[PDB]
Amino acid sequence: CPLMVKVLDAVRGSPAINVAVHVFRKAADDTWEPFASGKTSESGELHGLTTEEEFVEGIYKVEIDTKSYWKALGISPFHEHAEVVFTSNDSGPRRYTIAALLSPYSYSTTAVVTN
Amino acid sequence: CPLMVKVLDAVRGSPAINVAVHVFRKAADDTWEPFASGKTSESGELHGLTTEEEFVEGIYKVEIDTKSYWKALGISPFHEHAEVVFTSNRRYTIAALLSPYSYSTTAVVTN
Amino acid sequence: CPLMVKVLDAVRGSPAINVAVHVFRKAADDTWEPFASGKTSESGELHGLTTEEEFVEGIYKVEIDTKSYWKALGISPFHEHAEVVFTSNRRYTIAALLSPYSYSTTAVVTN
Amino acid sequence: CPLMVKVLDAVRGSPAINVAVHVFRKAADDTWEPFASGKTSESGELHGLTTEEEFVEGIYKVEIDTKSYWKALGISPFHEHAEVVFTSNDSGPRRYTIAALLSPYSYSTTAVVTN
Ligand SMILES: O=C(O)c1cc(-c2ccc(F)cc2F)ccc1O
Ligand SMILES: O=C(O)c1cc(-c2ccc(F)cc2F)ccc1O
Ligand SMILES: O=C(O)c1cc(-c2ccc(F)cc2F)ccc1O
Repeated sequence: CPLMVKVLDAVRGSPAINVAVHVFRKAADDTWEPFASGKTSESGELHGLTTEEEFVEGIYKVEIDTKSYWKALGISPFHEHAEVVFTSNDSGPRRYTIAALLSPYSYSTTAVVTN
Repeated sequence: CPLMVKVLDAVRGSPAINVAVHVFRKAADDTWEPFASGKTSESGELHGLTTEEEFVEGIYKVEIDTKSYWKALGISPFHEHAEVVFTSNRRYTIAALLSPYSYSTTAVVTN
Repeated sequence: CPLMVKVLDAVRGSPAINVAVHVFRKAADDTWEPFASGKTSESGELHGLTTEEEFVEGIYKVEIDTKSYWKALGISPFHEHAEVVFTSNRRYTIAALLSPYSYSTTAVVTN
Repeated sequence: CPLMVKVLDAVRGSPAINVAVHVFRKAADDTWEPFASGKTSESGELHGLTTEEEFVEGIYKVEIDTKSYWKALGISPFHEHAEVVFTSNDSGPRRYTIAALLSPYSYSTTAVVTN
């Protein structure tokens, strides 16, 4: 699988468990087409979103539902969600890990792109 | 004004200068309507995006055009942009820290 | 002055207020000699740590007392402090963003 | 092993490979005693630093040699290194992952403490 998503919690120092993640791909008319979704495991990781076959070059949006994560913990968050938007490229390395570190009023996201 | 945007370059340790920023507000038909736009100054700050009268309650999206920033500096980054989405109901400062394959964003909300 | 320290609270989305900061400078016998100290104001800023005359070349350590900050707010954090170590040879702004189990730190260096 | 260290590179979007990591523990006289060391693998991770037997409660410093990492890539860095200082606690969870995301003038560090 060429796309993995991992989410961590900076308040409790733990994986962010059961976080909904929605992936979209930009359609030719510039709207966002649903592409894949899931929820992070107990390790904070979401595997198996897609296959090499279906992960063609294009612009993708990964939406991490941070607001519902914080509310389910009883914590008031700022953002509606975390959005990661990128163009995949076949010339570059094969595997994309999208990682997000969450705080209630802040988040960081990084791409680890490897083979 | 009630909404300010600050952008820093983590590779250079400098303000991110000339960064375009587009603000959208979700419309009654839940599409993104253009709201305001501008670009950061030499301090990395974007002031005067809006007014207290116009910054009404709603769901806002601050799009920071990071890809155009890095490309103007001769670099091919990972992200298309950095999108900060929040509901407003007060001064908001939206801060972002940029690296070619990473960004961090924080909200500082005061009165 | 040539050295300023800014601290933000990522849980609250606010300046980190009353944060103690101790600056050290490596001595000729490579131990850490105390250099200056202070604490952040209501803006989360610490101005006036030193002067251009006293901020000579050297290896500096800015210790931000994050543990005491979180504990004063009733919270048990992970880190003892946040230590920023750098060589100087110009205004340095040392910025830190704090969560109970995480911190980020950036250097903004200008003239 | 109760202590793992992982390092990522935010400029290239990759693991930070071959980064020297030194761990110290505070001695009774308040000096830092060498405790363990290694270099990150090709996955950016450093396993096997210590055992449960030797990782007693105490104050530990993890020093990540970021400056040598950036210089070996030909990139001018700001910090001498990244320091993570914490008190381990036996009552809390069993495993400590110390993770650091590196940029030349910035770094982030987080603790993932699990079982
Ligand atoms: O920007 C981010 O998402 C980020 C991520 C990490 C991180 C990455 C991978 C991992 F297994 C653990 C981490 F803490 C550490 C710091 C950080 O800022
Ligand atoms: O999330 C962010 O936007 C962020 C911002 C800063 C930062 C903000 C303002 C400033 F003058 C200097 C900084 F390093 C530092 C770290 C960081 O993560
Ligand atoms: O590394 C940091 O210290 C850092 C700092 C900021 C930040 C700095 C200054 C400010 F006025 C607001 C901020 F969110 C935002 C993100 C960040 O990582």
